[PDB]
Amino acid sequence: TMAEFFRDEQGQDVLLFIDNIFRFTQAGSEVSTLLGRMPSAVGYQPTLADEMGELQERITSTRGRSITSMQAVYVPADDYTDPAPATTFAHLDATTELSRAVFSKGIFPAVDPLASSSTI
Amino acid sequence: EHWSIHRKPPAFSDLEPRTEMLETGLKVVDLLTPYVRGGKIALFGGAGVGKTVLIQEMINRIARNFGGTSVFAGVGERTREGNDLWVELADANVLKDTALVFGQMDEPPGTRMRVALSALTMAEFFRDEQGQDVLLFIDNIFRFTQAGSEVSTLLGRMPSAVGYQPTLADEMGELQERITSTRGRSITSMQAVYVPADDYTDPAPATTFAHLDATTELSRAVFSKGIFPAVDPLASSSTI
Amino acid sequence: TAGRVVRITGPVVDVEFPRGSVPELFNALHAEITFGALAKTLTLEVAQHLGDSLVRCISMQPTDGLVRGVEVTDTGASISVPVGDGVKGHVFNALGDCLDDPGYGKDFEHWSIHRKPPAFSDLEPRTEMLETGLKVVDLLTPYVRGGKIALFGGAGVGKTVLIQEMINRIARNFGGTSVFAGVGERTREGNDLWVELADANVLKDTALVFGQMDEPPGTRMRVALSALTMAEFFRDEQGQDVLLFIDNIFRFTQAGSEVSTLLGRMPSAVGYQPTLADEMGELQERITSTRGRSITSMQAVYVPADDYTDPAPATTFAHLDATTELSRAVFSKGIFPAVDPLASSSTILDPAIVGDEHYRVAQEVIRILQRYKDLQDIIAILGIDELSEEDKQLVNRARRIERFLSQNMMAAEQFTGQPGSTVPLKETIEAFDKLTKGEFDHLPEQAFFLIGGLDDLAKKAESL
Amino acid sequence: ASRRRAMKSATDNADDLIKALTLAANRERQAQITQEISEIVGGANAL
Amino acid sequence: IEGAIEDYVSSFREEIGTVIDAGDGIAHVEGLPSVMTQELLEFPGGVLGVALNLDEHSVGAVILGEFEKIEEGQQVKRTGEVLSVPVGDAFLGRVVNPLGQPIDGQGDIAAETRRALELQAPSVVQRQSVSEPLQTGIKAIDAMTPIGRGQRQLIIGDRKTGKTAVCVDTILNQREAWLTGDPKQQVRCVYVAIGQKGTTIASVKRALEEGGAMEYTTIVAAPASDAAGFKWLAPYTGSAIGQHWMYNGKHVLIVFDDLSKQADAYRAISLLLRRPPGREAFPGDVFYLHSRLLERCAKLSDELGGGSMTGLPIIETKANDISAFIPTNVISITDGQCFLESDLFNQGVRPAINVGVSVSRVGGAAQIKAMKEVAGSLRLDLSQYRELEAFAAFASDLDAASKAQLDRGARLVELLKQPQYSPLAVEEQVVAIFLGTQGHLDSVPVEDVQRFESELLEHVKASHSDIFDGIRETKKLSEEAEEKLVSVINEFKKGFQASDGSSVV
Amino acid sequence: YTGSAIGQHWMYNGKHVLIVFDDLSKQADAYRAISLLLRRPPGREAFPG
Amino acid sequence: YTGSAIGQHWMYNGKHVLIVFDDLSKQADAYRAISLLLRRPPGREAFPG
Ligand SMILES: Nc1ncnc2c1ncn2[C@@H]1O[C@H](COP(=O)(O)OP(=O)(O)OP(=O)(O)O)[C@@H](O)[C@H]1O
Ligand SMILES: Nc1ncnc2c1ncn2[C@@H]1O[C@H](COP(=O)(O)OP(=O)(O)OP(=O)(O)O)[C@@H](O)[C@H]1O
Ligand SMILES: Nc1ncnc2c1ncn2[C@@H]1O[C@H](COP(=O)(O)OP(=O)(O)O)[C@@H](O)[C@H]1O
Ligand SMILES: [Mg+2]
Ligand SMILES: [Mg+2]
Repeated sequence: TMAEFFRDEQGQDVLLFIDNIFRFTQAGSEVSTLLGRMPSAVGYQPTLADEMGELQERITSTRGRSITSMQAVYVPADDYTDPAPATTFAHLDATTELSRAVFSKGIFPAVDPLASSSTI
Repeated sequence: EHWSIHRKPPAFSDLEPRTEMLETGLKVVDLLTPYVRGGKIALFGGAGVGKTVLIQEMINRIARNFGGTSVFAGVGERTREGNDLWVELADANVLKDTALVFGQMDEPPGTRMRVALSALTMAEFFRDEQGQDVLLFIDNIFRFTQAGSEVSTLLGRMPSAVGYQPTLADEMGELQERITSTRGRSITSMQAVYVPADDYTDPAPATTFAHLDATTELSRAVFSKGIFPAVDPLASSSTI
Repeated sequence: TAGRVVRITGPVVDVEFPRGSVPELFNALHAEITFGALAKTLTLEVAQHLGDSLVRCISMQPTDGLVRGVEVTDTGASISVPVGDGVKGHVFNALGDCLDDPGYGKDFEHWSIHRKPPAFSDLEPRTEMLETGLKVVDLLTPYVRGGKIALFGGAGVGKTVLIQEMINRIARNFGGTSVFAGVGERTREGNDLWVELADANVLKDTALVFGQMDEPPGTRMRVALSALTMAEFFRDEQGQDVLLFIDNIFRFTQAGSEVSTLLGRMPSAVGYQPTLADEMGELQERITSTRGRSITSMQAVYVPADDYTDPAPATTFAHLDATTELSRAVFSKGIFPAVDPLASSSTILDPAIVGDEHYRVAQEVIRILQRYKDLQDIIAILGIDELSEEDKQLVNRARRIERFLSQNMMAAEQFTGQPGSTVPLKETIEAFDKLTKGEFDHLPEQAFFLIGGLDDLAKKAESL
Repeated sequence: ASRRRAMKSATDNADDLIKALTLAANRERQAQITQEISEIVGGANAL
Repeated sequence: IEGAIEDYVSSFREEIGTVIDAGDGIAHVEGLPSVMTQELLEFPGGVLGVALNLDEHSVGAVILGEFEKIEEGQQVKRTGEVLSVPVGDAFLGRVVNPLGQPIDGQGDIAAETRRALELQAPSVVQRQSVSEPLQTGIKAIDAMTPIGRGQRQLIIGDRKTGKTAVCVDTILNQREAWLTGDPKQQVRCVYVAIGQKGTTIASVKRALEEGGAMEYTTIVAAPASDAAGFKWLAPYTGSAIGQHWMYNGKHVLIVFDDLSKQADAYRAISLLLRRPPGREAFPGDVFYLHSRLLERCAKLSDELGGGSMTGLPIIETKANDISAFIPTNVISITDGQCFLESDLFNQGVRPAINVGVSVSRVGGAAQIKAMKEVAGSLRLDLSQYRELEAFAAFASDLDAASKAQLDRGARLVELLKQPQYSPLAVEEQVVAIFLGTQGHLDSVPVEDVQRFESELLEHVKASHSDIFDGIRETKKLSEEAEEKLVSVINEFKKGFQASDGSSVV
Repeated sequence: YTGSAIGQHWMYNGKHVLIVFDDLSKQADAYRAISLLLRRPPGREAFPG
Repeated sequence: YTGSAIGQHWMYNGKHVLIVFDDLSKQADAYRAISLLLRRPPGREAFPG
């Protein structure tokens, strides 16, 4: 909200940084368990796509307003099949990935070249 | 005149095994798994293996040299396949000698529970009265098992481990027994069974095998090699 | 006072009582069956308080012909087991009635099967070293006093004979008596075991308790507790150390999971009871030694599908000290203990407890045997002739030590005629110290089979 | 003479891949069984 | 007011109940004040039912036979007591309903005495040890896993192996024993078929009467066309008739076709009865169920007549899996196994019995002295022979003893093969194994050993009969008999030629 | 469904029509969420039958 | 929790306290059992979220 206030009124390009978005989703699951809603696959919320979509689409660059973002996302238990990154894959344009094996090799910028992708 | 769909299984006291060497022209079936008249032979395989072509070639080769009546029933299949089959049979004069019935997938699952029963009713009416050799051909049997699973799920019955409806083997046995040749009448049944994801640990193919004696199955690796018959000789077997 | 049954679902039985006669958890209830052809009495135990003067219970015996409204009475006490000196002369199940005759009665004393572990303050702060008559186990896999040890094997590997030898050796050397508890044991095997024990003249000082599969899981879950109860009675009443035997633990866990899932609870952790560690701890906390008296236990666990990460084996391994393994290639070699020294270990083997020379000798033996096993490939493919002097001499020393490691037991006289002997640890360690140099490489092969000490073996070898 | 040792060492190294892949398959099948039983029970009790 | 309740309870022409709802093979009945568990209820239309679940205001039921006649408003009638089976001795050579009715075209059977299915098993103080030669008619079976009276043996196998043929041959092997006068060798064998196609049952029965063993056998068949009740209750009927015949001192042998179908029916009825499920959607008590049907068999003591029974349960598994729930439970509940791998039957050996995994608990206690002596521990010999083929598949140079051992192992393996529908007596098998162990056939070409031995045994049966008399009267092999056999085999092998062979000393 | 109906209208008129669906799993996910919200019984990994 | 509280009380004084947690997974299992006995729907691997 405050970022949007800076973008709209001031008419200035804005830098944005957010960290560990995954925890957000996790929180929702917990409260769902308390509301009594029917559980879904792997014990997640009955609905999760809509909230992720509305949170992602809220960030949008207008013709007169350019906004650059960069989000760090967590992966649980070193598994890529979970829905948490699976849904996030559809809302991204420039993506880089890390691996445990490459880090174990020794090089610190453990970025997989075969898995990283871009659209520009 | 009209007959009830539901019937009663024939008496056990009038059962006798049937042995006969009926021969076709194809090498694999002639040598590996010879067929038997009056018995059951089924086909197996996953998606897109080419069994429909095989059954079409089989019916084309056999119906010409046959003087009996044939009844074809399609539990689940695309409209295009049925229309093409109807056109092909119209292209020849054998269409008058047969009877056709089928149901499509777009219909609710309720209509997919009785088409096989209607075909069996027609077959038994022909066999018991006319006393003539008849041909009963079934495209598939997995579809009605699926529709039963979904209708049972909707009925509120507790499912089993795999998700199949309980007492599915009871329905299997009730359906399979209706095809039976007595001491005086002979009937031949052709069917092909679809397996899900080509997984043979699924209890449904295993329980549908128990009603079979002479079987021929298909594999995907030999198809990927380039061979069109795609018949696996190591696992295929007969009883004669 | 009297109570009436409400609903019956298999072995689960629901009962209703008047307001002022609600029982407490883990009590006993008696009922009768009217039908003549299936005349019987039923015993039930209280496990839940559903409320509104309603109690859910589990039948101890198979149910059939039960009629609604039948009156039920309360014992007023938990499960009672008989204790006294007249025990260990016969066999009987968890219910306590002797199978051979109902002659034994309520003359003996009666104790509740439910107890509590001893306090923390009076726990023994220091462990003790338990010595046996077999040299291989003392040298390689030392036994801890009051601990728990596992045994792996099958049929035809001489484990039953070893069990009998241990029973009689502990009976004769240090006194005391040992009780046997069979859970999930086949009836024919139980009868054969009884016949063998009777023919060995050691059945006099052993108490046999059996658990039949045909019984509902209640017996399968209470037989072990009853055996432990009577063992503790003997230990605290006579002052004699006792040895406790358990055939399997896997069936106990299966029975626990069964009785859990029958009560309509929620499954978890690969179809297992959620608090299995609680039952395991309650069972295993009453085996530790205290007050100068020791209670050693022997178990044989079964691994399902050759998996070691399964939760039940993982929980079982949390209370283990030593493991023993048996094979058939060692049997094909032709030695008595039939144990592989390389596949077994002990958690008390430390240089500061068993002496530095013992550890050095053990390391030397393990190294020699490992080198022999590694060079078996070259022995099979090319032989010993191509091997140099060092290789051939180490191979000869290894095979001689392997032949020497066998020791004659006592009951082996049933097929040989020679009773075994017990050797002190000092003599064995000094003999292994002198054999470390392999000075007896000139001895013939037949002379290396042990019968006892070293002087008698030397005399026999000189008598060949 | 140099040729023989290559095949010997090849066998020696080939054993461990068998061991490791068998372990991985065991873990995978155990996980699938436990997850399917968990999900079927979760579906059952909620109604 | 409590006196009013007491008088009302104590007040209780025939008792009548009312059906409230029905569907999917079960129904709900209320109004019955006092009933016993597993009562055999009666329905107005003639169909039968059993009571399994009891409630404060309802009684569960399971309908065995026809189900469509059930509707709301019908009146049930409490009848008799716990259901029983009428057992007798006229059941031989007939096929009966698992309920005890003559489904076959033959006329109605007589009745001797009614026995309730639910009975207590013999205790531990009424059993003896096992020592008796139950033959099998197959060389490898009694050559590796001996079978004795009172011993339960399991046969587990994959798809399409041939277990049915083995069971049929074992059943029909006792013709000579039946021909004997006294009933000491006489055994009354019975067969139980669960969930098999009627044509298969007819073919099996036809094979039985072609063998000529119809006199001393009966069949209890429950085809797939029946409901779950018959599939659940047939094995108990078979066990009841078997134990009744045993109680009089007659030796009987029970064979079960399958147990998976019974477990499936039990799971179906339990889930339809709305009972808590567990692992693999299986009820908790299923394991206990097996313990109630397989633990009946045991050797008896002489004080009770010394009766005997033997059971051969059959288990099928898919894709060569052993770690499944039911196979593990049944393996743990019994002793002795016979693995049937599909690969061995795929080519070569027809019996296709695995060697490195098969084991018998009783072992030598069930072995006749002569063939125990002649056995010579060829198990280890075959084990090392396999371990040596695993090495020397591409070998050109070997040790002389290694080559000789490999050749002997190959000859013995090629000898162990045996076709179907070919039962053999003990004497010819003992002669054959003596021939194999001594190495007299080592010079016979490996491609034609089997047929060769054939002629010899025929010639052995033709020109000589004293050896068989001796081996049947003393059950032991003598030195003079061995010398005569050596001379006979030498003179026979002197004049034999299959394909460019050579006669050697 | 809207796209299909729009296509069918020209289909009945005799004009050739081509249809492309961007994705199909999203529809299944939405239907599953709706069914789970409406207290319908679930199925194989929580999908309606 | 009691260990944490007794640590924090001395933390107020501003001194150095060392704390040992020799076992954690056992507490997780205890909480899992408590939750399941409270009929709360289990999450991944029977552990609540
Ligand atoms: N002899 C052949 N020569 C060439 N193509 C063949 C031959 N046999 C089969 N095919 C090909 O196989 C396909 C036939 O599909 P078919 O309907 O028979 O498969 P199916 O196994 O019944 O699968 P599904 O039920 O999934 O459609 C076609 O692509 C056809 O070209
Ligand atoms: N010794 C043998 N030599 C050659 N063929 C044999 C032999 N024994 C059995 N067979 C053949 O193997 C098959 C065995 O059929 P059978 O019905 O007994 O199978 P099964 O493995 O017991 O399984 P199922 O009960 O499912 O049919 C038959 O085709 C039979 O001819
Ligand atoms: N070291 C040995 N030397 C000779 N015979 C042995 C030895 N160990 C075991 N046996 C024999 O093996 C048989 C089986 O013994 P055991 O394994 O204790 O019983 P089970 O086979 O029932 O487990 C015994 O009869 C015994 O004679
Ligand atoms: Mg096709
Ligand atoms: Mg068969």
